Amino acid sequence: AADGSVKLWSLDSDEPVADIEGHTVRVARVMWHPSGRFLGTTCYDRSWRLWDLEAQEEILHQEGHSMGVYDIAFHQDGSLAGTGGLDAFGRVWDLRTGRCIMFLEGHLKEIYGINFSPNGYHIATGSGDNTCKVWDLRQRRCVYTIPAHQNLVTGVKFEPIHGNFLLTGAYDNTAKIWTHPGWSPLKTLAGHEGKVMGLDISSDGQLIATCSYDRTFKLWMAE
Amino acid sequence: VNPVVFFDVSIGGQEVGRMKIELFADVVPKTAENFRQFCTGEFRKDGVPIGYKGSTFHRVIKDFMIQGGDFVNGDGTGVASIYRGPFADENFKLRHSAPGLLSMANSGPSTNGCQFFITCSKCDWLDGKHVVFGKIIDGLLVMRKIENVPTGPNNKPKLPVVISQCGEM
Amino acid sequence: EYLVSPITGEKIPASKMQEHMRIGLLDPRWLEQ
Amino acid sequence: DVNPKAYPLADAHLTKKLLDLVQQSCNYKQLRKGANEATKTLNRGISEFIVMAADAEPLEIILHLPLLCEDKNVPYVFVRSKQALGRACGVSRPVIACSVTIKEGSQLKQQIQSIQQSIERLLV
Amino acid sequence: SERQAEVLAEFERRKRARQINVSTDDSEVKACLRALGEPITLFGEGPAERRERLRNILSVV
Amino acid sequence: LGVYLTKKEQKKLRRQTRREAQKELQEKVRLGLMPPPEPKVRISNLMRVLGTEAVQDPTKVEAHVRAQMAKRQKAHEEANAARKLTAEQRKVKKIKKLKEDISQGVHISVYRVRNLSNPAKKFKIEANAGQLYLTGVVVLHKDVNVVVVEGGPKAQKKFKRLMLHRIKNKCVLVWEGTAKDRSFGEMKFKQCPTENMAREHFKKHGAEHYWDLALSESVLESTD
Repeated sequence: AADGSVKLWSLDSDEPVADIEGHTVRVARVMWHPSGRFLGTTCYDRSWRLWDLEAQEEILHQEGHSMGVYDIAFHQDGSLAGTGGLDAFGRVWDLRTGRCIMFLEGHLKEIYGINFSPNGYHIATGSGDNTCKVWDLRQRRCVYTIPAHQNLVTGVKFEPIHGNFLLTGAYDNTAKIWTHPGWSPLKTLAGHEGKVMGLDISSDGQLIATCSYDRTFKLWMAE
Repeated sequence: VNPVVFFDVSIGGQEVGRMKIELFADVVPKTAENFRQFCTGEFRKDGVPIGYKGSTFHRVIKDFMIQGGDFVNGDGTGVASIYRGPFADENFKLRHSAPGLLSMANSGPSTNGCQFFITCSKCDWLDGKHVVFGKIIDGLLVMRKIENVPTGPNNKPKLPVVISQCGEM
Repeated sequence: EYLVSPITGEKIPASKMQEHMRIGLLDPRWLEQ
Repeated sequence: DVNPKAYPLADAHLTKKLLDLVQQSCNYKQLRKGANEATKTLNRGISEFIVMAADAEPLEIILHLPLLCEDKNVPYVFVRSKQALGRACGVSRPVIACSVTIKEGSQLKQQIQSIQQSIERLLV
Repeated sequence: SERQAEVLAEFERRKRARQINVSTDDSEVKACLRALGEPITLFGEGPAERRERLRNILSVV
Repeated sequence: LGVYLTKKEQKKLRRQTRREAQKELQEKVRLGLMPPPEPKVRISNLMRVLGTEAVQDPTKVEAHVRAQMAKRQKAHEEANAARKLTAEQRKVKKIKKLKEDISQGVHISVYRVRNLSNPAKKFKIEANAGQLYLTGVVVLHKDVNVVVVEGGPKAQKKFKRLMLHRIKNKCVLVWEGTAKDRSFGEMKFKQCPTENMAREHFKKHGAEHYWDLALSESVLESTD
């Protein structure tokens, strides 16, 4: 929530099982590790915290950004994690060494949507400057820039199986399915009465649910 | 810090200078508050800054004392303070064994008013009867010239020695 | 905070702004009256 | 910072344009002052955006304005000072909530859209 | 005549006084008066009288 | 930031300043610095102030009154012209040269026109780009006019209304965002009959996505 507390809830109880405290700023993002033990929390306190299930302690309070950390994106293997700050900077830290590797500089506004590719080499960072920079971890440079919409891109997430397509959702009431490599807006997800705040793809790739600012959920089913 | 006051002495129409008398608010907070209220004043009687401004010294005994500051009667019988009448003494820890000390002149116990007396010498008999409101940090020459003024019957000065201006420094 | 004065051309604290405008244009003929 | 409740709080660069546009709308008889009049404009569907301060004493007396703005689909933004908002409203007394109202044929329309776009960018 | 000179001097002193910026904070006025040596209060003067006295002092000084 | 004094406060300030100036004049006249003011006489006022002397020498009185009227007009006219001198320098160089403060971010708008065969519209677009100091380029191809304009926010807001409402086959802004620095030079024209020649020219400044977006929009328009 925006109060700084993390609530671990179960699939049966309506009450949160674990109350992870230790943050006073607004907790922006909270994403579990692909292993399942670690959980990275990024808040507006210009740092990012790491927790655990069997420990429930501060593992790594890694600072470094000039502004608050808006979104965090770990790799598919769990070796690296790309944290995005609110000062148009993105640092790819190592989960096994504890040092910065890649600096994702080039954006203008704050980065809101960042997600690593499941192939293990690409990283797509969406900022509020109506652009989306897809860089390569092997080439160590910005491969492409994707002007997906005209508003602040708040959602960037490819397919979790292979990442053949990337869904970019901004505050311009539309989402574009620019292929993660192809970068082609194959289809524009219209019909949203408000700003598209969040979106996610299914594990199989047949349904795409995108939250909006009109308090409704819109699915994308094939016909 | 202790509050510091200032009063310009005008004897016979001639200004003899200003006398800086700092009141000891640690040993006498009530006397220092009364001197600060009588120095400038905001509203004392129907919205009028009544105080020691424009008053005169009614008694001048050479090398003994310079008593005055009576704004009610002008002869030393006036009694006025910020506590709506006479107040008790603050403490007996201050002594008049040094010249320049300004004490609250009174006619007895718990009768200290607006009348103040500058001691021109060391008075051992005045210790315990009156509390010292403060000490003159500057302007001792004007106090020595006002104590050496000619005095008529009952130590009344023949020349008008009044305070032209008074305030806080 | 600090604000520029629209009446004096000087920088003043933000907390004193209301009183600064209230008494920065106290008409001197009020004092005369 | 001072008030975590100030989610819609604008920065120094934006608050200058907010206050300048509020003053301009006041010059055009296009501004309503106070939380009650902002609520009335939101109910009437005449306000195109709502500004408020982040230093109200309870802060809950203008906290229904974000909910009513979401209900009526009207942008809202917070500023860090009630006194400056009141001065921009042309009122000596502090104002903690001001409304800018729709007018037919107004010449402030383009600035209204620009400020609404910036306000929407601030949110989320 | 020196009378004309002193009248003109007083007039230009007042004219400069009309254009001197003086802080409206009573604490800062008292601090400035303490720095420049003149007493804080004179014959039961009010805060506005204190401001006028500070303005006059800054004009002469 | 700055503060805005209210209308009553403005009235008080103006009244105090006027009274200060009036008292200045009155004390100048009191001490003999300035001559005492003469009565202000107009034509309708001539028989009230100069009535007794306008029967003896009527035309001399008329000439004196009209000279006073002209001198009052001479001062006002000179004053307005004197202040007007400020614009003489503060005009096309200080009252029309703003540039919208484009230093930290350049708003870029990419429009894709279907039919741009008219040279008058291209000349008007070049004049609007040169007058508003907005950089950019225009690439022509078979039913594709990709016009990229990077400039200030006010120039972009003017060009969005000029191209969509003041100029007429349809024009649609394909990408409206900001960038770090500038990529294109001055406003020039370039015709490319092949898509590869336009894509190689757009990739020289790092803006190859604008041609790929314009090709994809045309493919999506021709598919449906």
